[PDB]
Amino acid sequence: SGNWHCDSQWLGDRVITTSTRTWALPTYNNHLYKQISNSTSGGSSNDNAYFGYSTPWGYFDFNRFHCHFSPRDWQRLINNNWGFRPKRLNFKLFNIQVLPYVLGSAHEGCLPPFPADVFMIPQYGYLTLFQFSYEFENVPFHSSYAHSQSLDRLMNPLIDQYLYYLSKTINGSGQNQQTLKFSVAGPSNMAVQGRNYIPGPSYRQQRVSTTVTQNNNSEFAWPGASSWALNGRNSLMNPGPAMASHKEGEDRFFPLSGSLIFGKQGTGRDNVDADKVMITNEEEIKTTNPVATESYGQVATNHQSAQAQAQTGWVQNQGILPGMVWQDRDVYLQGPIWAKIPHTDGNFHPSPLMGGFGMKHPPPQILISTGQVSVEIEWELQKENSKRWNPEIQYTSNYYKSNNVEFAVNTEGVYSEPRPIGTRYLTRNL
Amino acid sequence: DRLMNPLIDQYLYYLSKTINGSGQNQQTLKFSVAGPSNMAVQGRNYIPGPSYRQQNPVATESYGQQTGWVQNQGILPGMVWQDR
Amino acid sequence: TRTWALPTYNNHLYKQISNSTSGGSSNDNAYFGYSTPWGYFDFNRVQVFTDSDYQLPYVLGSAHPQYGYLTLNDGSQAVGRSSFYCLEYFPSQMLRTGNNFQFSYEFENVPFHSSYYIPGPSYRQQRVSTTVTQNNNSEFAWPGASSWALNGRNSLMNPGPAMASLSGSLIFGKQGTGRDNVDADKVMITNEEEIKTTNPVATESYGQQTGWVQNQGILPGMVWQDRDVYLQGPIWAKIPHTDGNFHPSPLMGGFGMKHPPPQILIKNTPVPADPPTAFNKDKLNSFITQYSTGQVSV
Amino acid sequence: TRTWALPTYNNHLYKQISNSTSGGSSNDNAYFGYSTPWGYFDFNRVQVFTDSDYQLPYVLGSAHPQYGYLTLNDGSQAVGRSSFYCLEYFPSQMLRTGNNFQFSYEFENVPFHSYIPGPSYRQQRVSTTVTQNNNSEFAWPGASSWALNGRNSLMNPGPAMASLSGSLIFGKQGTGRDNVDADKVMITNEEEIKTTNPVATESYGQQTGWVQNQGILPGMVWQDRDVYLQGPIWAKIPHTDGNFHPSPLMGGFGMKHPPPQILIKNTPVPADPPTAFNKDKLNSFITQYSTGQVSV
Amino acid sequence: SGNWHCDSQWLGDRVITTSTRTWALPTYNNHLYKQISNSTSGGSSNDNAYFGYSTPWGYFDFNRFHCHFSPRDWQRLINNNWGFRPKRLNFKLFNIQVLPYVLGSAHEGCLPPFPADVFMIPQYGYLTLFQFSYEFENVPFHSSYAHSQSLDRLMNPLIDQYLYYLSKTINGSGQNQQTLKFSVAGPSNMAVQGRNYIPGPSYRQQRVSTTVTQNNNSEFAWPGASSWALNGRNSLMNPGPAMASHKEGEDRFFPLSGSLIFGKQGTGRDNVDADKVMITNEEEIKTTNPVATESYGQVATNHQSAQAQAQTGWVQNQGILPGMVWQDRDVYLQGPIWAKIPHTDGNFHPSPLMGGFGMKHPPPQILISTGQVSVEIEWELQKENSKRWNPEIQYTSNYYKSNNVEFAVNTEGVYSEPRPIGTRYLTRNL
Amino acid sequence: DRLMNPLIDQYLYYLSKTINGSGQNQQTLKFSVAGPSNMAVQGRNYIPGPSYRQQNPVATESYGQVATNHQSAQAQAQTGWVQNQGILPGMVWQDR
Amino acid sequence: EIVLTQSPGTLSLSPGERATLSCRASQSVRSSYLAWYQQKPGQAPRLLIYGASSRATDIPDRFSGSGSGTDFTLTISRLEPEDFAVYYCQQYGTSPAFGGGTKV
Amino acid sequence: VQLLESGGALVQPGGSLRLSCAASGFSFSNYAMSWVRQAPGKGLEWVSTISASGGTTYFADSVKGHFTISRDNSKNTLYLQMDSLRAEDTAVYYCAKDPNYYDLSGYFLGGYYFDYWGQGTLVTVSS
Repeated sequence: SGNWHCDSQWLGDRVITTSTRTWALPTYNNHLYKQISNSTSGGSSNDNAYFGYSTPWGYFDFNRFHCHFSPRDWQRLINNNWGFRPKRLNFKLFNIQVLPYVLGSAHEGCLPPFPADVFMIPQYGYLTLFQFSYEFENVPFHSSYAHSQSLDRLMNPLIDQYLYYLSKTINGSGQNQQTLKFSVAGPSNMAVQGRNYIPGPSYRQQRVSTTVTQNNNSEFAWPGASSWALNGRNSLMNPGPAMASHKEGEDRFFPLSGSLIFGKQGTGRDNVDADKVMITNEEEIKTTNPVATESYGQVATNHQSAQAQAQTGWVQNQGILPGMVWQDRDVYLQGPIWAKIPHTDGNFHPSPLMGGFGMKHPPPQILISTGQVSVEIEWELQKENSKRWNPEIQYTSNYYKSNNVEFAVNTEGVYSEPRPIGTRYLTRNL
Repeated sequence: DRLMNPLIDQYLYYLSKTINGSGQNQQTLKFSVAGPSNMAVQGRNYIPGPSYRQQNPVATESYGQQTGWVQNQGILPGMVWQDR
Repeated sequence: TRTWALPTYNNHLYKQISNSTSGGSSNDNAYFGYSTPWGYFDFNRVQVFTDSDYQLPYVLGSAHPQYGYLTLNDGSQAVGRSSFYCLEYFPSQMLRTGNNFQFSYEFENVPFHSSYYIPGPSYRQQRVSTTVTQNNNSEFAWPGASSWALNGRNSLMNPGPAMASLSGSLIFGKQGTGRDNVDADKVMITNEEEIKTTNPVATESYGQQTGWVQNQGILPGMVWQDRDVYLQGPIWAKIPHTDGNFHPSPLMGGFGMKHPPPQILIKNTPVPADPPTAFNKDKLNSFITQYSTGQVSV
Repeated sequence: TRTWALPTYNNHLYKQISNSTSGGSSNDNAYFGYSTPWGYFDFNRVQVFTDSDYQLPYVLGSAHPQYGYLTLNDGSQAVGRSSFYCLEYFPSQMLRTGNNFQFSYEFENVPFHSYIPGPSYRQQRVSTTVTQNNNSEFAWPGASSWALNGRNSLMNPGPAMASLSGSLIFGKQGTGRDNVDADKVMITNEEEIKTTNPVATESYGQQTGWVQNQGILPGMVWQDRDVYLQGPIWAKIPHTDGNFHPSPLMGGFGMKHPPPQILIKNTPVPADPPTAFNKDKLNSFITQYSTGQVSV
Repeated sequence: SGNWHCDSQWLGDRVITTSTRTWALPTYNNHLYKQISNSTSGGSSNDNAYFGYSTPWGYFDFNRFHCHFSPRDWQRLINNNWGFRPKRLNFKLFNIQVLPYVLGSAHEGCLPPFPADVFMIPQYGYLTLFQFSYEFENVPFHSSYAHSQSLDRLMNPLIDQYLYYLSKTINGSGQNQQTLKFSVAGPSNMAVQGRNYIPGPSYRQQRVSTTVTQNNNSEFAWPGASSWALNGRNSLMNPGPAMASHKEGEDRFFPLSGSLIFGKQGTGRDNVDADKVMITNEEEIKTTNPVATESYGQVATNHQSAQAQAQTGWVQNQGILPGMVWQDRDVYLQGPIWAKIPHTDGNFHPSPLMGGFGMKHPPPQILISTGQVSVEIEWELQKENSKRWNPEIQYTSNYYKSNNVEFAVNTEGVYSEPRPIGTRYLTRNL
Repeated sequence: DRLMNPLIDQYLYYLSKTINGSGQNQQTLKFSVAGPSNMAVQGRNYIPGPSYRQQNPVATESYGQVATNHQSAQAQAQTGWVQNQGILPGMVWQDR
Repeated sequence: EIVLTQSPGTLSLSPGERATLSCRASQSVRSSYLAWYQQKPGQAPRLLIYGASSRATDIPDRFSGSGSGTDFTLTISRLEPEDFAVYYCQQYGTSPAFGGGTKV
Repeated sequence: VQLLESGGALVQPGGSLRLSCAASGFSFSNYAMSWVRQAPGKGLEWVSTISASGGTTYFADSVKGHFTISRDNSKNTLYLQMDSLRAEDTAVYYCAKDPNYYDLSGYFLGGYYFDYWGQGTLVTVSS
């Protein structure tokens, strides 16, 4: 009743990707609906407290990127373009042989990345207190580029400002030495200059190093983690606001709950070693976003007087101020594409925290032996216009010999992706 | 925070263990799959609105979190809230 | 209208400038960048081209001549993501003595600057009195300063959020004022007090066992007023190109614009001296000394 | 017209293969590549698609079923340049027991198969009388070869010359596979062409010296190699900056766009899956094969 | 009388490159035509004997690639394309302020790589025994790709051939053990299979180790070089027929003359060390070409008999044989673009040996105080349709911090090109 | 082989000097610009046509030399005379 | 091979003084590149000079060296408490080799 | 750049062990890597060098035949195996880095000064 479509067309400013998979749908709960909560499983903490139902219905989830892109098509995308976003959607279900929106939570059960895999359908479920086509509502382009400037260095290095700053509050050593001295902000001191715009908000994380001897000898996974409390339940802050993962030059440190982590092929469920997982970093956004493990800045905590020194305090979390600018979180070959913006009277910058496109009307859920699925998304591209003289950083395969080819199959036929791949390589001016 | 599918695992991992056990020089990093068994540590795309404590988030509860408590929060990208 | 005098900068050479070139010694002030033979026109208070694609680094919003820019750095060094722009690689117009140049620009739509629910945001500043004795007798200029950290570097918060009256005010010089350590009567310290009704005082806590709120991000129900514009102050700014921003109006006052008036880049075309007459591979370092002047009406 | 029997290969799975998986071989014999579940139709002597863009590796001109391709190697290991092709990643037409599939192909123009003599690369002479041969193992040691990237490969059949390794050898019906005597195999000879071509085992020409090999010279005329009822028909021309006299050396018609490959496999139908969701791929399949009719 | 045009324009399958430079032309030979010969320079050797004239005229030369391509535009060309070639040429000479074809010998005097650099027009000469537009004649696309398959491995690894080969010539040890055995050619032994196409031509080179202590303690620069004698004079073979510089996985060795060697910025004219000059290795062509330093193969030298063993000699140089395929030499950002084909009765594969596009009607010589020059070439592109699943090898600039960003000015204002850059990154099947 | 401009240097280098000389264990690689001073060593795009020795290159002359071995510490670089040379890509020739 | 010999043995430093040192190498075929290292005990070494006359990246202007042929030198000025230590001259023209070292 | 050494343990004479240098903070495949030893009674001594691709490996005559150096680009680690150790092999073995970047365009010119130095593991051969 249908054909198999597995190719992509790169036409002008658009990409058309068409994936097709073989699936299997069992019967869940023996055709039954069943109430489920934690009290069945013992629910030791109120943080894990949940209530909901499980339905025999299945659903098809294509939401991750590597569903729609091959490792070469992903490279072809990220090296050549400053932005992309989905336009249209096509879903087909054929060769049959015998509501709460859950698609925005980065669940497993999506169509396999490698077309020769046959995937099993995830059972539908929710918690509480044939073909069709789709039209993506207009979203801003994802910014697949890294800034070639920093927010604080925007200035012209050769010229003084016409603003003044207070250089000296005293003449020197002694009693009654107070004075007011003002200097011109200029090239020699760039730290004190006045600036029009400031970096994005920060909500602090805790810093963990890949070298275990530098970490503290105590258990702080849950205790020392950032969180947001809702009605007596403490939700871990994951991944949280978009912030740089680490300062320049420190690659061994990462925010505790602040990064998106993936498993390598064949990685177990619980308590795997750090060599089994692929931690991701947001170092690209360091120019306009504060480091996740650093304070936003300092403030004055008092009034100074003849008897009182100037006192300061650290800002651990800073909300939005007028004038801030920030980068959203990067998208990865394995990451989510869209989310559904929670329906509410208000929201701010709905772009989702795990990355991708916030949509009030995302691709709808598909509720549903064996058969074939073929899903097709259309993509719109924003080309790279830059005048940069020297060559860019590109995503590349490695030249050297190896036992196995990366993003291919080994001797037993297992397909794996060696590392996470971001979209930000080309650069722009800040 | 409950918007998840209770039957399915995330493909995302969280740091579950910083030490093997009691002792000296026991540091380690162990990661586990965040999923239905522990729903507190899962990744989420949206967070509740701002709060300025009174003597959506609760009026008498801190917004969140060595750590220290957040007694007031301004707007952050990704928030959702209900009006009055 | 004015009359401009444009000299020949850096021997018609692009040159790498960095932190170590200026003497370095400080990490917060470290930088890496370039200086160009091209000059530019700034009214924001022979070859010519304007950047109408906004492809060059935009220096006209820093409240500052010779054109230079800064790029990414680690220490005084250069990470691979650092960009080098050669302004020769733009098309430009070449003007002999009788030739002229002009262009017209259309400002993108911005609201009128105002010249007249809970109060708006605050990020506190230190209170400094003009009377020297009223201030504490100790060096508190940097220790007591309001700063924001980026990539491990601490920049002063200046002028900062818009508030009514240390670093939270625009400071101008009086005619004939020195460049270093000038007294308090040689500089004009502006006051924003007109906005004191809707906005919190810069040196005061936003609000409140209770505890003090020394900075408050935006809340639903906040009204605020921006920073006033001055006859000696800035006009506009270029809104950085990012995924998101809030209230793009620049912190020094004026009209934030994502496509503001384009930079105007200019230089004197080099004229070489006598060639050696025996063929050489090298580039020509011998230039006939030259400079130009002319008229500009904005 | 024939009737085909196509089984499931590799259990619907792609297998990296190398000399090491084959026992390790030696240097000249090293290889790296992949084997595919797909089969193919080779007349050159259910899912289906033809590759008209020649985007897959072309195995049909090797004078050889299961499809698999070789890529670059340093050894039993792969280098960065080596590429991996998923045959599932083309669009293909899925035929049930009643569906039909057809495509038309237009051959590109090629020459009809038919001053000093042509080029030569000398071959060792072997007599069919074993007593005229030397009492030593000279099969490989005395064989004309060429080296590429450090690996030796026998020159076979080589440039066209008039009758060791320079002649096609066909097996008689039911011939034994290994170490079979001469009367078990059919050894062809090219001696028809001795008018325009030099003797394969003789020197080309000529104090003086014997010229063992001679490249192309202006003023040469030559005949290509003969074609057979058992021999191949066409061979693909490697896409390259340059080539000379592209006609293949085993005989037939060289083509830049030869007849396409036709790839076929049995669509995997899984066995009974588990009753709770398992994110792992399904390795349990119903044993299956298909059959049908071939016409060209 | 002219404006300043420098940019590039990427539209569809074509590229428009625009380069504008400043020139200075001194008066040469003082308005005279002087005779020059080896004897005027002393004429030390037979091979260097020459005779000809020198003319007062200067000429504009833009044969090298880096004239027309910025290092970013070159990266944008080589990573995204399988081929390119020029179409149309446009020249303008303005803002003036007061035959034998020599352009194809890789001479100096072309426009500077960096647009802010001013150059000296070279002096024309020859040896013996304002605006205009130009149209490039039809040439084949330069092949900017590396084969992902080797000439000998084109076979299907899973299936035997129906051809048979001679496995054993004796039964075992003893007297009168002669026999003739025939194994079938199979994947177990791939060396012996019959093949349709054979590797390209070879003219052998001497390999020099970059580690000097492994080299012979004697002067072999000239005495051990490959050469070709024309009319009694012996000319060095440089760079020669296109052959792989070294075998797979050998970085230390290079062919003596078999490469193009570029000097780094500021390199001395005579006796500079190995670190000073950049040597280029054509190892991407190993798949279809013999290694420059290895023999082509062996040939039988005699007729075996009862009392005579089969004997084989080495083939040092091989001509053309029917069934050969090969790759032409690669082109570089510092390399020449075209070369004029010598007007002759006949030639084989006219493509020049230093790389680039051989043309019978190349861009004509422009014979010619200071001024401006703007040259515009139209380039045609060939996109990749590759189905490769795993990502390609891309040209990338290294991310790690360095004193100077590559392909840019230093503190003293000198533009430099840090490494030779080939065109072959993307891959194809063989 | 004279198609060059005699007044200008090439941007290409050749290996001029392998050993310092007059000593034991003297070994180096020195590179010089290919230029008008030594014109035998310059890189050229076209080579002379084919030859078959008799008792365009001269008919009584060997086409050139090749390397017949691999040099090493214990092995001197050896050459051999090319008596006949078939076509190579890049050859030009005049007919009779 | 190549034998390297540090000419000065040792001397001890009180801050503020300065002195220079050198090494001679048998044969000294290639002189363009030689490297000087300075080692603090109980921890990995650190680079100083690279090439006959080129100063290192994180090293103060006062560190310098010169030489060609057999003789090479290390010429340092403004020499302060941190600098009393061993000096290693490496000739990497051939396979790498160190001198015995000079501990100033 | 972080170079880390593993496998340094006491070994009786005639017994071997395998050191490994796990590196990060640089590409690591584009740079040659060396081992250099310091005996407690002496200074620094160079042992062996391996190129970025692993094509070229050379040794000191002192360590010749007892030592072999290899690297695995995929795993970002540098290996030095010491076989049939003698008592004269006891030292801190430091993992050192080459300054020169390596591509398939270009060659290996040999060893140069040692850019960066890990924290050397200490092997003692005694009984």
